[PDB]
Amino acid sequence: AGSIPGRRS
Amino acid sequence: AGSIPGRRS
Amino acid sequence: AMGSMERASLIQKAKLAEQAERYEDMAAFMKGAVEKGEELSCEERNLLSVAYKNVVGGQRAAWRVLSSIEQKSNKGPEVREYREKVETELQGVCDTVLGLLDSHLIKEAGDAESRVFYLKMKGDYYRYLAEVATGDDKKRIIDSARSAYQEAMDISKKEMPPTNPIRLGLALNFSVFHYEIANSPEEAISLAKTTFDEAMADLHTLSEDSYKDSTLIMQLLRDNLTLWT
Amino acid sequence: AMGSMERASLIQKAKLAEQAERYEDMAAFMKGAVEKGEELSCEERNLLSVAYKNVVGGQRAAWRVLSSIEQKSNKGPEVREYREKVETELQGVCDTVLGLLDSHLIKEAGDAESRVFYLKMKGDYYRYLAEVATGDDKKRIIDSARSAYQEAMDISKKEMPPTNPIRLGLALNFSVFHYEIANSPEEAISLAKTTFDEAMADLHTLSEDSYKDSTLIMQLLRDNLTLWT
Ligand SMILES: *Cc1ccc(S(=O)(=O)N(C)C2CCOCC2)cc1
Ligand SMILES: *Cc1ccc(S(=O)(=O)N(C)C2CCOCC2)cc1
Ligand SMILES: [Cl-]
Ligand SMILES: [Cl-]
Repeated sequence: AGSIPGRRS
Repeated sequence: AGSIPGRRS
Repeated sequence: AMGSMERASLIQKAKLAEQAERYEDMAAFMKGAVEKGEELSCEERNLLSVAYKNVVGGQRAAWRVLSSIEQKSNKGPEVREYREKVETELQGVCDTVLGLLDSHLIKEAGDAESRVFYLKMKGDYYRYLAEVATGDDKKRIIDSARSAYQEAMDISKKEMPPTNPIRLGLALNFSVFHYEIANSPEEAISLAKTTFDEAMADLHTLSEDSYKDSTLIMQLLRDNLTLWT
Repeated sequence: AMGSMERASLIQKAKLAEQAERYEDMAAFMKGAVEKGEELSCEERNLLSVAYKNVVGGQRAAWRVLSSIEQKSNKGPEVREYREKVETELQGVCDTVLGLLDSHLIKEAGDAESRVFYLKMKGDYYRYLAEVATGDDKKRIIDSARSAYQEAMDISKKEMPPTNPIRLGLALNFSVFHYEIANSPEEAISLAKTTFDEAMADLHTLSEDSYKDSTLIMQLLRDNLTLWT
């Protein structure tokens, strides 16, 4: 189950 | 030009 | 530690730190920028969130490796000792972020976009605490994550279109909370399905660039639903 | 900082830190193990080298990103300030490793395998200092790398077969020194070609596992020669 990557932006 | 990776072992 | 650096310089260095993949630095620069006391713009909020997600993402990945070795072990005290050290460092980063939100990002956030953003962050960082919690306060940690996500959800449904990327990412992460932390897979599936369907029905209103932004996160909802059903 | 931890526990935690991809921790555990004062085994030497190569490898990658932005810039002082901060941290890690070799890994290393290993490390860490050096001591830094690699080379040719992986990796890295630091591309090409050919002629002596070990590094020599010719 994946959450928002949110590791670039 | 690449040196010994040497990042695992 | 960053009190003698200009706010604008801290922001600039955070962007450079991202380019250099120096996420610990990036987080320290953005902590410094928050402690200047001004509200953050949309871009600055994203820099703060990216910095800490990367830092805590590495700690979580390491904790899961060590927890797995330790479960197969129970050798010596070393695997548990090292897992504990990593856990305490992860807890410290989550406490730092929660502290920034509490002092005083949330209380000053009056627009729906900023308030939803920070409450989603609060739910996420209590969720990371819950992943490693065992003892007297674990139920309370889970409820703290739940409460933050639920307030964000109530604001987002009232104030944002169903395709807004923050609203979509909040629902994605809240559905993960339900599935992975709350032992509520049916609530997780229902939330992801309803979020996906209500966004689909609103895509016609969007420009090409916004369409790309919303459909990216919709696909993450679909990937979860595929795994969970 | 690690003086109260057992040597064996430090070694165990370094291996766990590698599995968890926590290279800063890994380096601190192996520094602690070296400071116990005993010589290191072959495996322990590799753990020390892997830890620091990863740490300094990340710093070098970040320094090159920031140096590139700064060269396109010359905006504000921030890009130079941040490049300098990263540089000082990289220099500090290289000084730490050089200090471990000087106190007292090299002087206690009497077998050819250990002595060559540590002198190659010394050449490598002076080489990383040289990559960022500009001023009064830069020529001296380059000569310090050269001197360390040359002593290692003299021992390796006298005491190790031409297929020994340490001898091969030393020659690879010394050829990179010649090409990238010393402005001697012909010396680099000649060293890589002679090393490759002399290993090829010795492969018949090897077991299947050792054959795989030597041919892996030979292919790195071939990849460089392809780029340089
Ligand atoms: C939780 C969250 C944060 C930020 C966004 S975003 O609008 O900036 N955006 C569309 C994301 C950027 C990173 O990749 C996924 C999308 C959305 C949700
Ligand atoms: C410089 C150096 C260090 C270690 C070796 S090794 O014998 O341990 N070995 C074969 C390497 C391991 C890492 O990948 C490349 C080979 C060789 C050279
Ligand atoms: Cl406000
Ligand atoms: Cl000895």
